[PDB]
Amino acid sequence: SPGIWQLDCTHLEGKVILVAVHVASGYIEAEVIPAETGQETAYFLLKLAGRWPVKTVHTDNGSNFTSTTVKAACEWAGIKQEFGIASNKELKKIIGQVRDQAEHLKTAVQMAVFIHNKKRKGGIGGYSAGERIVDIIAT
Amino acid sequence: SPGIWQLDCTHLEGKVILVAVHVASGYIEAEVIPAETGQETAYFLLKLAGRWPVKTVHTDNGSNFTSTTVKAACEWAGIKQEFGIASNKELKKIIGQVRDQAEHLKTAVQMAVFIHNKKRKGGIGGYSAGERIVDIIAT
Ligand SMILES: Cc1ccc2oc(C#Cc3cccs3)c(CC(=O)O)c2c1
Ligand SMILES: Cc1ccc2oc(C#Cc3cccs3)c(CC(=O)O)c2c1
Repeated sequence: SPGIWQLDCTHLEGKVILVAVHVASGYIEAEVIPAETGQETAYFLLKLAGRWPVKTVHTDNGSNFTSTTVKAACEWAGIKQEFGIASNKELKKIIGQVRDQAEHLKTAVQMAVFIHNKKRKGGIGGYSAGERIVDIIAT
Repeated sequence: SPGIWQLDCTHLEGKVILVAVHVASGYIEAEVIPAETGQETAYFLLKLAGRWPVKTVHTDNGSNFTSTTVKAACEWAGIKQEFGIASNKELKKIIGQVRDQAEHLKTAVQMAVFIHNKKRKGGIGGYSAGERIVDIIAT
C-alpha cells in the first residue's frame, strides 16, 4: 500500500532523532528534538501527514501507544498506528562524512537526509528514494 | 519549471511563520520559528530541498540576500535565490477555524497546512495541492 510508514528514534551526541521511512521507497524525513516526548512525535506526525499520504505508521515498541497527543494526532489526521515491523546506519555514515561542514547536529542530520533521498543506489542509474516516493504516489 | 518556489514570512500572536509555496501546485510547507534569523531560513530551505526538487526560490525583499548561512544553504543544496515574484490569508482563516483545537500555535499552523494541501478547490473534484505537486514532479 502507498501510505505505509515506519517510525523510529535514534540517538547521536545526546540528542534524539525522529526518523520516518516510507517503506516501499526508502524516502526518509527526520527531525532532532530536545527530548523524546509525546508532543514532539505528534507534531512530527502531523507535519508528515500534511505532506504525504500517511495511512499506517508501524512502530517497534510501546512508547507511542502511551501518548495522549500522539493518539489525538493519529485521529485528527486519520493515521492508523500499528505495532510491528538497517537504514539507521546509512544515515550515521553520511552524518560522519558531513559532521564538520555544519555547526549544529540537526544541519548534518538534514544534509544526511538530503543525500539519502537524492542519491541513486550504487551511485549510477534508476531512481533515488525521493523519486520513488513521488513515482509510487503518482499511481 | 517544476522546481520553482516562493518563500515568504508571516506573523501571528508575535511568532514568525516561514511559508514556502510550490508556485505551479500551490503546495505549501511552513514552520514557526522563535525569531526570523538567517540560520532558521537556511535550515528550512535545506529540509525543503531534501524533500522536493528545489531549483529556484523567489523572494520579495532583501532580507534573504544578507544571510551568510542562507547563501551557504543555497550553494550546498544547489538552490538559485532569485529576487522578484494571497495564499497567506487562506492559511489564516483555517488557522482561526482550528486555533482552539490546539494548545500551541505551531499545531494550528500545521493543521492549516494539512487542510490547505489535502482539500480540493471548492470542496469537490480535481486535485489537491498535495496531489498536484506529486503529479507535476512525476512528469
Ligand atoms: C550549508 C548549510 C545549510 C543549512 C544550514 O542550516 C543551519 C542552521 C540552523 C539552525 C536553525 C535553528 C537553530 S540552529 C546551518 C548552520 C550550521 O549548522 O552550520 C546551515 C548550513
Ligand atoms: C491533534 C494534534 C496533532 C498534533 C499535535 O502536535 C502537538 C504539539 C507539540 C509540540 C512539539 C514541540 C513543542 S510543542 C499537539 C499538542 C497542541 O498543540 O495541542 C497536537 C495535537
